[PDB]
Formats: sequence, structure tokens, C-alpha cells
Amino acid sequence: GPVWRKHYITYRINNYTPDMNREDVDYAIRKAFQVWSNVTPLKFSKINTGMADILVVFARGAHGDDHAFDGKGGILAHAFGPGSGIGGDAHFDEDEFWTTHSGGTNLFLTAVHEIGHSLGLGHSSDPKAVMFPTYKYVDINTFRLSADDIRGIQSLYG
Ligand SMILES: COc1ccc(CCS(=O)(=O)NCC(=O)NO)cc1
Ligand SMILES: [Ca+2]
Ligand SMILES: [Ca+2]
Ligand SMILES: [Ca+2]
Ligand SMILES: [Zn+2]
Ligand SMILES: [Zn+2]
Repeated sequence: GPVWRKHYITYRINNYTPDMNREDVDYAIRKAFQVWSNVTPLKFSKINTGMADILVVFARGAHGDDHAFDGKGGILAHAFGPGSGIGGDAHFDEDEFWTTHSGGTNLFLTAVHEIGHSLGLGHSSDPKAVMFPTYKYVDINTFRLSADDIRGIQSLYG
């Protein structure tokens, strides 16, 4: 499928969920990115202005693509694969309740999953993998990518 063909990649948080403190959304998204840079040659940067490769968006219902959101539960988030414009963009369902912990939907673990997509990974059938399609909360201090995840992204990059 598509990969990014360059090492320096940008992201930009477009708008912030009301559910969390600002610095907490910044930190969840930054930490999620680091999970992928730790196993690839890529370098990520947050830019606050203008066009970014990966636009991080909180939205609800119909929000301008063809992957309409479905109220609370169901579709937690989605993302598009590498490419320009909407390519790489990750959208988070604001009808969910975003958290740092386990009440509601953990933003950090969802963003790790979505960035997986943003970078060109499809889903894995391995339950152990972050790219498995079902959300399950684990203490984010204990989160590690499965060997499956590592084997997929290193197939794509580096
Ligand atoms: C292991 O951690 C996670 C695994 C999956 C999910 C998202 C599940 S989803 O939104 O309900 N399914 C849509 C989808 O695949 N969009 O990307 C979040 C975290
Ligand atoms: Ca939903
Ligand atoms: Ca984009
Ligand atoms: Ca919300
Ligand atoms: Zn969308
Ligand atoms: Zn997914």
C-alpha cells in the first residue's frame, strides 16, 4: 500500500476534545507518535500552523469524508493511509469520552492504533497487537507493541 517516502514527518492537532485537559491531549498524541518513531527511521514534529502531513481531528457524525461517525461506542476513530491532502489524517469520534486512564476511551492507545493506519498498516488478527481491530484498555505504562506490530512497520519502513 502507500508508505511515506521521506523521514521528517509533521503532524498538527486541529482541535481539542472538551473531555481532556489540553496538555493531556498534547501528551497522549506525542507519546503515541514516539511509539512508532522508536521502531522506525521516521522523525515526527508538531507544527501549530499550516499544512501538516498528519492532521489530528476530533469530530462527530458526518464530518466531511465518507467515514461518518456513529454516536458513542462503535467506531472509536479512523485514519487514512499515507498520501497528500486527507492522506495520513486521523479523526477521533468526539461522541466518545477521551481520557488519560481507563474510564471512557483512552486517547493514547487509540492514537497509537490510528497512527499505525496513518503510516500504512492495515489490521492484524493477532489479539496481542495494537493493530488488532478491537479496543482494550491496558495501563499505558505497560503498553508494548506486539512482535506482529514491529514486523509490520519494519516491513514498511527502515
Ligand atoms: C488495541 O487498541 C485499539 C484497537 C482498535 C481501536 C479502534 C477500534 S474501532 O474504532 O472501533 N474500529 C475502527 C478502526 O479500526 N479505525 O481505526 C482502538 C484502539
Ligand atoms: Ca462511536
Ligand atoms: Ca494529510
Ligand atoms: Ca467527547
Ligand atoms: Zn473522518
Ligand atoms: Zn483501525
